[PDB]
Amino acid sequence: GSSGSSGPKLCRLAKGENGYGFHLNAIRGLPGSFIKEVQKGGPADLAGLEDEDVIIEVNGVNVLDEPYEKVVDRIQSSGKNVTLLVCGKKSGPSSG
Repeated sequence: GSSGSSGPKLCRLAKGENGYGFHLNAIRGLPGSFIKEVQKGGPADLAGLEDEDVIIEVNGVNVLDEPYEKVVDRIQSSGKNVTLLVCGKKSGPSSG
């Protein structure tokens, strides 16, 4: 019948203090960057970002192959607000 399911999530960050609470970490082996050191209550968390989320794009652009210096610069230049497409890990195995 009708096809078309949802995948990733669209979150809009808002620069508040000392920049974005969350940070980036270059992982040797996988492309793009990853979210790490995301404080609870900041712009990232509020938007729904975790320390396992990855940055697929930024401002309507696939920055997967792009290095960590390129992706970061894009988020830094953006200014206060910046968009990022996250898709992948969500949370580890939990009981309750």
